[PDB]
Amino acid sequence: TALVCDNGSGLVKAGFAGDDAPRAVFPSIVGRPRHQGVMVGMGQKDSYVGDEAQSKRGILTLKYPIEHGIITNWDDMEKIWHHTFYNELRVAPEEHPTLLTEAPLNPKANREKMTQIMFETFNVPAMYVAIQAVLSLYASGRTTGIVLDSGDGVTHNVPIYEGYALPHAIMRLDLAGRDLTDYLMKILTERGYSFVTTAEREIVRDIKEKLCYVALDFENEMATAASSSSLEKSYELPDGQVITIGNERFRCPETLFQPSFIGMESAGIHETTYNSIMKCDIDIRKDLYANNVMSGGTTMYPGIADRMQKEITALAPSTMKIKIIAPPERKYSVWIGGSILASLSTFQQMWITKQEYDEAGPSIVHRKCF
Amino acid sequence: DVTYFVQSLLRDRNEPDSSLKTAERIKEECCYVCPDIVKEFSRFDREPDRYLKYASESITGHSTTIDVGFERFLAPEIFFNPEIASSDFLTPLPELVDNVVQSSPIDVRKGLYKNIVLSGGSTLFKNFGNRLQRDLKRIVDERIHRSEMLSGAKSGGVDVNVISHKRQRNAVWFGGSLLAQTPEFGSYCHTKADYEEYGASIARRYQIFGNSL
Ligand SMILES: Nc1ncnc2c1ncn2[C@@H]1O[C@H](COP(=O)(O)OP(=O)(O)O)[C@@H](O)[C@H]1O
Ligand SMILES: [Mg+2]
Repeated sequence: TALVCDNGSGLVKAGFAGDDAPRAVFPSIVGRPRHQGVMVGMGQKDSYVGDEAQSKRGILTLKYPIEHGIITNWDDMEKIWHHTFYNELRVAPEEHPTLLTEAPLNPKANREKMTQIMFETFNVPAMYVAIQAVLSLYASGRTTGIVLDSGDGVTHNVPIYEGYALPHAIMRLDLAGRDLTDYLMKILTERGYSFVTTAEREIVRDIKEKLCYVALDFENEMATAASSSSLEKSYELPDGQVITIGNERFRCPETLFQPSFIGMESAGIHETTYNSIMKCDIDIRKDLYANNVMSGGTTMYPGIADRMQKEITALAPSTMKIKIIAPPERKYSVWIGGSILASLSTFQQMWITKQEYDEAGPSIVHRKCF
Repeated sequence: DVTYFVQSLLRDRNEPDSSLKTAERIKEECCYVCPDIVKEFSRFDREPDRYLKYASESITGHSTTIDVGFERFLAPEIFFNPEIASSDFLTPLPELVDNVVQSSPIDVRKGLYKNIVLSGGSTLFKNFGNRLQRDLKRIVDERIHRSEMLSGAKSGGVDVNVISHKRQRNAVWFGGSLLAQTPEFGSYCHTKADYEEYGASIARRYQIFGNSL
């Protein structure tokens, strides 16, 4: 059995090849205490990871070692991988080959450090670093499609046709669920609610995924919200205080379609999906429009597939079907795809074995992986 | 100005709604012209159903209820005591209509009092034409009686008639329609051929007033 670990910017998804869902899903977080430890005994630690850090968060400064799909803190990332293998999966990593994941257009140093740590500290026998949106296409059961993947740190489009990616047509956008969470912290302040500690950011992250949705026509939903009570919903803080919220439920996700809400110059996710299809060869575009695959947690909003279908139908020529493909399990589809790829009987020649790393060093990964 | 006064009175009572549409709708439905505001303030002590309750819906789409009180009579009083509205204008409408007819030539004064036509939406207040007629008839007969008492002989008087009519709400448009139907109408217009010669200066000269040159 191989391991599959999808190193998300916000969640680790981890498990074994050939299983149909991840065994471990937990925050991609390390927390450290920020207050006086007055009491001796009673089960304390200098640091906490994942669900322990999420449960104790009132007393901790939380941080994510991933920013925009790049590992920015390697000592904390080792603590997350150690927690993944030894606490959450309960395996010796020296006994199992591991499939890892990253975003396209990442720094080469990210992939070099990620292969080095895995051989040189976890003693893994063989490992691989797949592109996240190539794995999401395996889970969808397809050879052709353009995959919009949006997680916690990155949004990316990669078009694939008959098993070939078009690497020049790949689009990347460093705007996803962390930027939507921080923009919800911004606009909750105008309703009178202040969220500022990194623990309060996790409350706003939970408000975002229980209350926010994508408006099919934003300017009509703004008019509807300005003239109705029916738009508004309430949320219970951990304090038992109840907040109430209205147009902020669809203004937050609309940042994906209008990145200028957070002061970005970027085109929206509909425009970058169309720009990626229009960078492809003219013969493949028909099959990419019919196979717009959506994946990752920032695609889980109510109404996002319908706004995405409406907007790409407004960009494309009217004579061919735009189909947005939005599986109900699409929040895990990168990990599902890694479980398929690591289970395929043709893949076992493609692993980087430690025997290759022992002669080539960490630069082996750039010639074994896409 | 009577809407801004209604709005200002709702706002002085801190009523749940004082939006401009709600002050407008309280003029059209609740307001009327009384004989005298100190007697009518006293009637709002003597009789309790003089205060109305007005149901209004907010800009953000929920119900409210407004108590409407002395603005029912005090707001239409703006025409009959403009010192309520303004520092800059002081003469009440019945005295102002007297000043129009007494500055006008003597042979047309019976005709000008015999036919005082009301026009425009803000003349539609309940009892407005009756307050104007009685207060102007008072001004007119006090002026005639000063002359009868000097001369020792009774006059024929003058009938003051204030006229409210079925087209009063839009009388300017209905008149414009009736006058533009005339066979001669196209001869009173500026034609674009006049404008091609003289430009916008063709329309500059006052029609209603006496011009020099
Ligand atoms: N149901 C949801 N609705 C909206 N946002 C969600 C939802 N579920 C998760 N998210 C957001 O998506 C991100 C987690 O999705 P995931 O695909 O696991 O991202 P990643 O792999 O990069 O860590 C977080 O930023 C979270 O705020
Ligand atoms: Mg991710």
